[PDB]
Amino acid sequence: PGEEEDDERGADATWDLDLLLTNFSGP
Amino acid sequence: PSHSGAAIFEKVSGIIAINEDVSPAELTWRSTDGDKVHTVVLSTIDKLQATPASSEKMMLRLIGKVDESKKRKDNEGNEVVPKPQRHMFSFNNRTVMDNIKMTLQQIISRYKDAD
Repeated sequence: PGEEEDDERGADATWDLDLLLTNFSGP
Repeated sequence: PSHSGAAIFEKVSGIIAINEDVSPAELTWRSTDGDKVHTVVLSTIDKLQATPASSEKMMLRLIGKVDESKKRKDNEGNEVVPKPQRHMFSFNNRTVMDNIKMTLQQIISRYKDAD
């Protein structure tokens, strides 16, 4: 790997925008 | 102008469509040249994340469910929920993704609030 994508630049920024609704219980 | 959109998986492109006609509002993916179709039931999906502003990589990620109740200990007296099956969808459309994620995402928080 080296000159690829979708797993280094085009696939590593969605791990910081969601994860905050009503999952994993809570209220 | 919603639900239906384009997405790619395992280097295989296809069209991604959400179905809010059945009980578990689910969505299925169908390739154009890959001759394949992946039906992802939003029901079985508990997580949903799209790539906005900070992430201009235009991609939607949806994870199944998690049941630690069936976990398993270890020699270190430690345990954890069985590694589920996550799915990272990625397309070359930032406009589309944000359009389908907004409709498919809400359903999660909406469903989780009852399911």
